Amino acid sequence: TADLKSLAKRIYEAYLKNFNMNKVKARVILSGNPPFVIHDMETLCMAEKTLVAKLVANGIQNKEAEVRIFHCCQCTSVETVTELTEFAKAIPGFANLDLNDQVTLLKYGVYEAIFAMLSSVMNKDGMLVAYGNGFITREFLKSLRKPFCDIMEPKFDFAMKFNALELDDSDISLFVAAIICCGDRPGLLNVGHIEKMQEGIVHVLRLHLQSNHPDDIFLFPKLLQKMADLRQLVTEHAQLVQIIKKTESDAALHPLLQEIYRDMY
Amino acid sequence: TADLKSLAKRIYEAYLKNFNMNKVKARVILSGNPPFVIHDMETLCMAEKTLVAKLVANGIQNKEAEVRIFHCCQCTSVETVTELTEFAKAIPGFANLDLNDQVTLLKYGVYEAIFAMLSSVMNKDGMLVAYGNGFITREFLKSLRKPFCDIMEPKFDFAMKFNALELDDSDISLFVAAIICCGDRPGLLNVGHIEKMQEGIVHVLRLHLQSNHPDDIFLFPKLLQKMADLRQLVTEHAQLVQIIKKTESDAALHPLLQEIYRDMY
Ligand SMILES: CCCCOc1ccc(C[C@H](CC)C(=O)O)cc1CNC(=O)c1ccc2ccc3cccc4ccc1c2c34
Ligand SMILES: CCCCOc1ccc(C[C@H](CC)C(=O)O)cc1CNC(=O)c1ccc2ccc3cccc4ccc1c2c34
Repeated sequence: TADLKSLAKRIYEAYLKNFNMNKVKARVILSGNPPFVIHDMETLCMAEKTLVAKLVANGIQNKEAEVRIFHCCQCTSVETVTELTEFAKAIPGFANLDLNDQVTLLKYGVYEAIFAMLSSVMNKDGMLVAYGNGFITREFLKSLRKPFCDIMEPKFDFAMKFNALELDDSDISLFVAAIICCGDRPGLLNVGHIEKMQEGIVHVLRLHLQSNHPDDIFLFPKLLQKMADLRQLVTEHAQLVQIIKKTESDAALHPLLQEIYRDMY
Repeated sequence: TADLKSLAKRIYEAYLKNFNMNKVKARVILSGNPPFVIHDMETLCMAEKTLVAKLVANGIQNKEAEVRIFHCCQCTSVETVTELTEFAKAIPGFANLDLNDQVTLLKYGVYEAIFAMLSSVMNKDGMLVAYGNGFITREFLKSLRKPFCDIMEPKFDFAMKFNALELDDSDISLFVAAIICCGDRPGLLNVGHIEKMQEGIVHVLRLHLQSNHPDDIFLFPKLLQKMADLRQLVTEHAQLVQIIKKTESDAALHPLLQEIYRDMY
């Protein structure tokens, strides 16, 4: 349909406008101001002095390396929350929802969207960081002391299988919109209107995958499963973050993310 | 360092001296000879009769409205090229470069600088024009016939995110200097000296952002990404201008801008 093709294009354009990183851009960088490679402690500290200088400008009062990394991770999440919040306005019906339902959908959806989109900047060896200006190796992240090395590998495991689906940005934009439109989120006021909004987005996603990936007749049910996998990945991630919060006094959690996690799992 | 703080101040002062519009001045006007508002064809024609009278003094031989606007756009670029060329003399090492390298750096840099600086006079509803004496609405520019309505919106999209960084003129001056000092421009003779000049400016920019924006530890990598975004914005802009040149006989391109675009993309 013209209105359904147009809806898919509108969501794709809103994704291209509101997220600083997209998959085409990420793959250009990942192929080879080129990205500084962080693969050990020396190169981590070098990258920090150039890319987050204030974070390491405190001398002997600088935090432990793992805590500095954790802080950088949190800051990226706060930025993506801002991007996701503006993107959601392109979803038909989202801006017509009650303000409290908009909050609830974004609360439960943002981390599922975050890890879906982080797949775009990950390969089997590492990931882009710092607005495309660093590449940090998967092995270096595994080398961090517990519990910080435990954040990383489950997301790589998810991303490698997600990337094997060979989605492009036109697919991922609709997938992220579908994540945001989940009517079964706890605490929703107008569940019925949200289910209809969801049905509309999922309908556009199904038709789009049919046109864009004629070679994979299971791609839509596969992505439905990936949405469930992401919900579980986020539940587990929240649990690990709570361990870090309780056992690592220096790993302070940003207030916006504290509110997202609050009463989640 | 005293010499690095002084370098940042020197570039800021050169920016204040050489560009007719700056962000403080622009925000004063944009808040409210006040700016005449161009929001439709009637008010466009009124503004033209006062601000560019010769352009509409030909009666039935006047060009189409979209072509007149395109001509005004080009004239602003020619003026900014003059301003940028004098500004570049404040960059340490630029005036010591070979004349041909100075030309090459300005050739590839001016339109990236132009769209970075135009952000200062843009808000979500429109932009200042005509030396602060007009404000033209974003919706009116979208209303122009194709292909002229296609020039405008990508620059607003860039500017809204660029302006959300809340840079001031002391930041933007160093950013524009960094744009001009790109050592990877095609055809450079003394790449090594240019990379050292670039390193010096980028070093001053990094330290300045650290001092001036202690609240945003990612601001430097964000601006590195904006430089890449601007390069792509300019590539796309050159392509659209070439379409207009081929398909619109009345939209003659000024010879100086023709030389800038020649062998660019
Ligand atoms: C898991 C596999 C991806 C690893 O990444 C994540 C992990 C978790 C989350 C969710 C967070 C967890 C606290 C949240 O619960 O909210 C987010 C990310 C994104 N992490 C990053 O983008 C990132 C990483 C490591 C770094 C190391 C050195 C660096 C130097 C300078 C700038 C950097 C910017 C971004 C840097 C970075 C930087
Ligand atoms: C894109 C969003 C900004 C729109 O603007 C641009 C677009 C492109 C470029 C680059 C040009 C394209 C050909 C180049 O490739 O070189 C430059 C600009 C600046 N454009 C302007 O400053 C501007 C606009 C529209 C107008 C409408 C009516 C007017 C009446 C009287 C005086 C005016 C002065 C300046 C007027 C004006 C005037």
